[PDB]
Amino acid sequence: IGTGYDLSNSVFSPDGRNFQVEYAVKAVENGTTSIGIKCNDGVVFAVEKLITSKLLVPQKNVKIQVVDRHIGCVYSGLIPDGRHLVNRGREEAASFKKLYKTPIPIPAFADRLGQYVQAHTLYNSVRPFGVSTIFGGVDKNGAHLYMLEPSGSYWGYKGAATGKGRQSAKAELEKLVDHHPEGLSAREAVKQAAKIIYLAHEDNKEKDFELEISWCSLSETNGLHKFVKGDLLQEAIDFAQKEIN
Amino acid sequence: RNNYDGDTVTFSPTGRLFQVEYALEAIKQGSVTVGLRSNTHAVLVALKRNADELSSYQKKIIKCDEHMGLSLAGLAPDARVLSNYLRQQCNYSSLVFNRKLAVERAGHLLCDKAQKNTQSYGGRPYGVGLLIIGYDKSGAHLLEFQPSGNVTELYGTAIGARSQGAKTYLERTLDTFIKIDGNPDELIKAGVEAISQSLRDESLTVDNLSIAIVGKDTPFTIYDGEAVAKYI
Amino acid sequence: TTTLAFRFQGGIIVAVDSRATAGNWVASQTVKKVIEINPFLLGTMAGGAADCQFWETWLGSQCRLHELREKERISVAAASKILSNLVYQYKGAGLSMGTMICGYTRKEGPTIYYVDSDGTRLKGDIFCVGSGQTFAYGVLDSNYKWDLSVEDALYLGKRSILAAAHRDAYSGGSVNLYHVTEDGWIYHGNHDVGELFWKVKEEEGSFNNVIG
Amino acid sequence: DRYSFSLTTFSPSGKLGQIDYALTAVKQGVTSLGIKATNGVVIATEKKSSSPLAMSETLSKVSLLTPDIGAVYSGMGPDYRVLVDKSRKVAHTSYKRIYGEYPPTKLLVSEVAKIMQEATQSGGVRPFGVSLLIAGHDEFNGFSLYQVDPSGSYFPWKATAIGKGSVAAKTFLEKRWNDELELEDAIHIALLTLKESVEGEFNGDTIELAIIGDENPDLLGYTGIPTDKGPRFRKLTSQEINDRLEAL
Amino acid sequence: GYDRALSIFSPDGHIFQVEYALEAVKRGTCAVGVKGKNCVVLGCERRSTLKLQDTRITPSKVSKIDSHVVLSFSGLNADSRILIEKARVEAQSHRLTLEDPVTVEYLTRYVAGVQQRYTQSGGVRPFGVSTLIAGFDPRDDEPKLYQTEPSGIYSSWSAQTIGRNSKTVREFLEKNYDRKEPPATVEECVKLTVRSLLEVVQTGAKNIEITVVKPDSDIVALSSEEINQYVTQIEQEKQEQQEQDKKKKSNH
Amino acid sequence: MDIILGIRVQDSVILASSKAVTRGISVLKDSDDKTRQLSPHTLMSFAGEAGDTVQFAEYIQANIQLYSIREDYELSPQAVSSFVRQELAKSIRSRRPYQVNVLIGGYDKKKNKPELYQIDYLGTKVELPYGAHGYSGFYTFSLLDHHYRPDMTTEEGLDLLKLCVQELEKRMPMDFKGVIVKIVDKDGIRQVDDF
Amino acid sequence: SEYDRGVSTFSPEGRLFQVEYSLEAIKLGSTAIGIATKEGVVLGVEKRATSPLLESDSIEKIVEIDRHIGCAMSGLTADARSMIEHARTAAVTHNLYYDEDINVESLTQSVCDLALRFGEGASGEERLMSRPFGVALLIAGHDADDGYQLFHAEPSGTFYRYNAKAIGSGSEGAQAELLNEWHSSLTLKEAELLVLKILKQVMEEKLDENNAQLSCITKQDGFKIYDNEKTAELIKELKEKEAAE
Amino acid sequence: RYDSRTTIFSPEGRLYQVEYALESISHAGTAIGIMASDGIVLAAERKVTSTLLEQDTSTEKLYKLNDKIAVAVAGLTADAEILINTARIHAQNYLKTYNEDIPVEILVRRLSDIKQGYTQHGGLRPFGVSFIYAGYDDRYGYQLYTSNPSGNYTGWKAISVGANTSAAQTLLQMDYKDDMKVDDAIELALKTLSKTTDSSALTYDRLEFATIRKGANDGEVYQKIFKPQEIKDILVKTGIT
Repeated sequence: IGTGYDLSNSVFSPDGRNFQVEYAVKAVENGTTSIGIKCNDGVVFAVEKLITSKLLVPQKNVKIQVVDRHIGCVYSGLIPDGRHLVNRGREEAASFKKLYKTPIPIPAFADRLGQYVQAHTLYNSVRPFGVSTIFGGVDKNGAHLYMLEPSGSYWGYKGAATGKGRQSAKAELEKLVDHHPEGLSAREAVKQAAKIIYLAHEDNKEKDFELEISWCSLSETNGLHKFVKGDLLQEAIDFAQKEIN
Repeated sequence: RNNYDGDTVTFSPTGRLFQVEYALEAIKQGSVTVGLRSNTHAVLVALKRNADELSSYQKKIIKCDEHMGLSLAGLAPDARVLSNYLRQQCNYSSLVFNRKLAVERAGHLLCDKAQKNTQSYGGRPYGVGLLIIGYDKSGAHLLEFQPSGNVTELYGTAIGARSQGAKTYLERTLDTFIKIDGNPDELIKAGVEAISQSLRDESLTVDNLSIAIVGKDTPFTIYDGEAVAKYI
Repeated sequence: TTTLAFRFQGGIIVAVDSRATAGNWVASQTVKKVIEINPFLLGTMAGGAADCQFWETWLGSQCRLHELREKERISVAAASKILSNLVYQYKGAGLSMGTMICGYTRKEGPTIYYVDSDGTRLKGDIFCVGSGQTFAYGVLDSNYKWDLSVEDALYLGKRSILAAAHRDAYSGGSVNLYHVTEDGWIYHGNHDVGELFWKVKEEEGSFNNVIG
Repeated sequence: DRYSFSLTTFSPSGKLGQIDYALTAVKQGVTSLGIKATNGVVIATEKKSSSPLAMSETLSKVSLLTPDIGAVYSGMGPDYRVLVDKSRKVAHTSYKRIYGEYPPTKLLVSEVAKIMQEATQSGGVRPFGVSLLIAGHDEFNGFSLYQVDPSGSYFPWKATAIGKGSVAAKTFLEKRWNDELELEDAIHIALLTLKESVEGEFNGDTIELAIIGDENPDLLGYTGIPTDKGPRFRKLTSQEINDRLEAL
Repeated sequence: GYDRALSIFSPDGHIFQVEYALEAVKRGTCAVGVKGKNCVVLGCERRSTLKLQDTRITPSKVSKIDSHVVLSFSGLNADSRILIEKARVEAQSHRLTLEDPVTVEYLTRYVAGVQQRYTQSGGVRPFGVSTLIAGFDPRDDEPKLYQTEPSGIYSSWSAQTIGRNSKTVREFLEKNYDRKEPPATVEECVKLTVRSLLEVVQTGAKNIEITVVKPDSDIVALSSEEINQYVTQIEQEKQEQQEQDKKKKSNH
Repeated sequence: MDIILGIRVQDSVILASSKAVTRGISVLKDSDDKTRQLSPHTLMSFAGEAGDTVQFAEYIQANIQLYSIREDYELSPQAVSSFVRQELAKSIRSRRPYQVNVLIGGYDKKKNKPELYQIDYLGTKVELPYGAHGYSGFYTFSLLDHHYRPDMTTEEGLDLLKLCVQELEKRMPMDFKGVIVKIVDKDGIRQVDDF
Repeated sequence: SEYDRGVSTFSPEGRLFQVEYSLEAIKLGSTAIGIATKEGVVLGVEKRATSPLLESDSIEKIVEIDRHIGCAMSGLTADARSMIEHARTAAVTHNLYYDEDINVESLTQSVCDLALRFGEGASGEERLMSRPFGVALLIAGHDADDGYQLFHAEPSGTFYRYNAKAIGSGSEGAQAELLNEWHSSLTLKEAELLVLKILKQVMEEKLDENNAQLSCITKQDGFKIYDNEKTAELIKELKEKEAAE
Repeated sequence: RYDSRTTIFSPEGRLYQVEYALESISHAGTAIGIMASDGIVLAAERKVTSTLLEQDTSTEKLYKLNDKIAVAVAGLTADAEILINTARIHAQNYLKTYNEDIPVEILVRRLSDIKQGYTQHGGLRPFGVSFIYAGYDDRYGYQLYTSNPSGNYTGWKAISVGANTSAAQTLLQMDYKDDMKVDDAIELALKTLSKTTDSSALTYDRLEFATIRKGANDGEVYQKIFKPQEIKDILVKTGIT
């Protein structure tokens, strides 16, 4: 290409895009599949953490990380780079709690995270972010699901998807609008999340995966986010394997 | 193009940076270490290097704490800035909270610190891998820290020159050393076998071995000379 | 505290007490009140105990740094003047200083400077510093001779501690003698005031109030 | 080439490329002009609507820096607005505590100049896109007119012009200028000169013309003081311009 | 290249900024230092072109650093200005803190320190000036002569030429100079310094500046009459020697 | 305690300063230098507040020496006296003071007249040929000027000064341990013994 | 290209070329040799002479860093000036804090910690010194807790302990010769004549003391820099010994 | 090329940047200050002109920095403004501090350090300006210096800068009478100004002039920038008008 236009983030192309921001989106694509599914009483987050060798320890490396005790966030792309947006995110979260003596509303968080990505494109001495971030929880207004782009664009979603196997996920999410125009209830959506990631793992097939599911649900996790583990997760695993077959 | 071979603030068409990629190279030219762990112990075995036979060999084990410690493979200048930082955090946790810093928790602080230099246009980015051991409330853990900042919890891993044979020792014997607990002797012997294969066109010597061990019963101690000519 | 010092032809005699007093209680009866700045320079500890100790060793860091940088032995004048600058900055912080820097070098003869925490550098030949510096002046000034022998110069500083110790309320302990030659301070031993007082009472015919 | 990829180095024939481009940026603007007389000063400009629907009546391109001193520009539109902002602030500071009433014309020009100069000084800064005209009236040097260049130099003038039609306006002003003109006479020169530039749209709706003459206690907002001096600056309305525009 | 900043060396170990600084020295006026045993005579070329150009108010090429240490210089004259004031403020400040006379060995070391600090940094460039700094202290009757370099190197030389066409003067100086007995005569030290500077001026003794430093804080600037007296005596001996050499030829 | 005296004669300025320094109830030495030469033909006698005299004297001496050396010709007593005064005037408006009164007695070569200035601790430069500060000026404003003959010489001024000193010891409970008299002339500065 | 311009750009080795070039600066510098024995460490140096006017005995190249610490050096004196002034402060500050000798190993750490600055800022290290250091030092002293220790402070990496190490132009040939001639049976006197034996071989000038300077670290003696007469004597014993064998 | 920052050096051991500032002078007006024992004249030439240019009630290349010292300008005018203001501020510091007027040698010396400072430090331009300083101090009397764009000063009895310096200089040193007079300075300056300038009839509205005198209204120095009609009188004597 040349003539600027990607060589810095300040400079703009005559087309209406920035080709340096396009290679950041390519980095989200390369990362491991994450989905989030909005519900009429919660949110479910799932992630594919692939297993490359059996030298890893199972259920110990994940892309699910919590913010407060009731906002779940999960990231795809460059792994330490998604961690960092959560680490600053966590700092932003705390400030709001101290000052207003209230838990953060999810759309409030939504404004604040995307201001960090945007600051990293106003300066040619700051590399943008290259991570999408699926997020949401339960608050004052009930459950909300969002996703944020490494452009610094964000919008609300009923079903969201990102990563390498996102081509399958997107399709299963659509089947769901039709199947349930409530976007599915939060209990049955933990099982729906597992089945989705399995069709997505057909696009990564040459390797094994580890599935982590978490949730936050109004009255089936009690307004709080907690990790789906135990006999819960194994039921989710059994449903997925059955219906894929 | 490779207009990106200079910019660390500007994405390469693949979605990487070349600088982060070259940093993996640095590890390859770097000196070999093999990690491994069990529930009640963790061991680092590292190769000392020399430039001649009037050299008294490079420390590859730095004591970070009396219960945590690290080894290196790659750039020694970059290894120094991060070692400083790392001791400052473990002492902080013992000062304010009378607390041991978890292996996993330490690693997340180091992560932000790698990516800060990636975000910036100022100072060198990192180019050393650290194999980290500790023993906290959650038993012994083994992290592989990368100069990207990616931190990976394994049962055994290796970085440095010709490190692909250490992964092959560890894969085969993965389960042997999960079953051994309470025997520091066994875990030490397993790294030594490991790093013979890793190396090619070299042999181990007494004073090339530096084995660093911490567990639940074993204090943080470094064995040299006659304390490592028992496992060669 | 009674510390005193005086130049003579054969060098500088620095005689000190050992008594530390805090309140109407005695804090210690052993404390050397000479700080050894380097093997050519002696300073003294009177005023604040803490101040004199830290800043004189710090003074020692400057002395050592000077020899390393230029490879010339520091002047007596160079050291005092530098402690004059240093104490002024920390003026208004409750600082204290009541130190005499003494040394005798081949380029300046015997020299003694008084340093005070108010930024004062005072030239003299005879100085006394402390609470009981006054008693130290009375005896010492009147028996002062520039032409004086080492054995006798020693005797004179000793006796300045003994009369000063006796009539003051904050002094005594023991008598620590140092003589600075061109080759630095030489220790001349520790003489307890208690026993010492009695042999000197007889010899001189002085201190006519007690008979033992 | 490199003498305006950098601001450090100069052309060997003098001056940065940036300054010569900053003048090109002036001419890409509307046309503005000023004529000094001995009982007045007229300042006149055109305003491109640049849409049938654009309202240029709502923002005029003749703006009081202080009540006795107005200014125009020729050159970039965004660059003018911040520059005007800084004119109002510095003026109070610099002389409305030294003299307790608004500055001399002369003084404010030397201030403005330093700001233009500082953006010609170093790399990673660009010149301003305009050359301004500052006209005003004080009692210490009388009526004055000036042109303030984005190079960081300023020149006083009797009449001058700048903008797209500058080169045509300048020869015109030479011919019609006399030793004594009236304020009315200078308004009658000012309309003709600017009309050479744009014709087929000339009316006082699209052409803004205004004067610096004598006080207006009517734009002062108070009366009853024997020493009061109201705004030397005065705006003619659309209707008043038409009365002069007929008079040609 | 490796000439883009001071944060890059060339693979020889050189930094081209410093190497072009050494060529800079050669641009401006020449300086000669020549030690005796009770003196150091520090002499320098004074540049004059036009009659208009004064030698009253015009900037001297010898600057008094203190009352016992002097500095003459070679390089860019504009560059050397910042260097001249700095060295004098430091000179006084030594005496403020310590209360001691200005040590020569300290003085060069600090002054070359100013130059070094810029070289160490990349955001600022050092001066292209090399100096001669000659002096005595009241505690020494053994003379010291120092040099600085635009890198941040300090050196000691018995005798030295730097600046405009140093090279030819440099070999002349070697032969005459003895380290056995450096010129014990004060007048002969000045005379040698006049012969050395004679080579580079072409014709001149209003363009020769001689200044003399002796112990215990005695500094002099030598009037124009005295510089002209040397030339008459020095031409008489050079010519005389030359006539004689041609007589040795006649004899055989 | 701590006096400084000044007389301007028509060819010299004669400054005197006490040899006595008292901190506590103790006279520390009967020989103390309490006057410093700013340059070789301008002399500052100084007296004032505890240990400020020492810090301030060396600070002022160093600055005048720098400017004399910088210009390459010693500054006038007129340049010198504003500068010292201006340091003091800043200090009382700063967060750290110096309250040191001083006299500048220079021989001005620039116009060939001796010059005695009186500079206050407050920081007030006024020219007076009989100036004096602290508790001295309470006795010698009147003694100098009674006997003062409108033309003066070095000889005349010294006997009158000695006399002044002889009054001070008598009517103050003080001891100055004599005074050193340093004479400022066109041949530089010299020490001459007196009562 | 964009690899030798910048301190924040690595190349395909995963290294800086800023760091590389500074090694070649030391090789420019004059030959300096240090040889450890258990009797004291002996620090020898080379100086050069190209003029009869150059006084080389009136400026230093072996320097005292404390009262039992000495250093030899090679490379630029500019880079050396910063390094030794620094190293003077570290030992001095130690005596302040503890009132004990500085240990040999810890002095080495401080010198390599300065060395690290090549750029402008970094997180965990403020950088104010904007180039590589084109100087190394051999650092020799005595602690009591080991013995006599001899180290090479590297400006380009971390520090390597040696038992004998040569630096400078003639470093290459000296290193081979020390392997075959450093032994633990060799007394204080032998240590001196060994350094001069290697020293001449790679000198392009005759063995004389106006181009040489030995020193020793004997704790008993303090750090002693030698006289000229002692060295002159020893050139003569060296030649008489080798004349006969 | 060397052009990027002023932190570099060309192979002459100078900088190309300094050469570029040099050349800036030789496209501006011509400037001449001739010193005499009886007064110093400063003269500058205008580098723009029109008949609708105000230049009869103003000057632009002539500033008094204190009532005893004056300067002339040659170079770009945009560069000039900043450094004039700083010299004048430095003068009033001198006046405030020492209770007297600054020496000529320092005032110039400061200004010279400041120009060099922008070369020395940063990637910030050198300022391509040459100023002629004509001053008085009661230490070396009248003093004429000029300041280089490189930032050094050299004393004088006459100097020319600006355009065609070489041409001007030869002409000035030829007709320099050794005692000199302020009246002859004034006379010489017009003659020399004429031949460099590209007009054949030099005129007063094309002239800036200041003469400095202590030789009439003694014991005090009075510096006078001439008014246009007076400039006309001196032109009539040189026979130009």
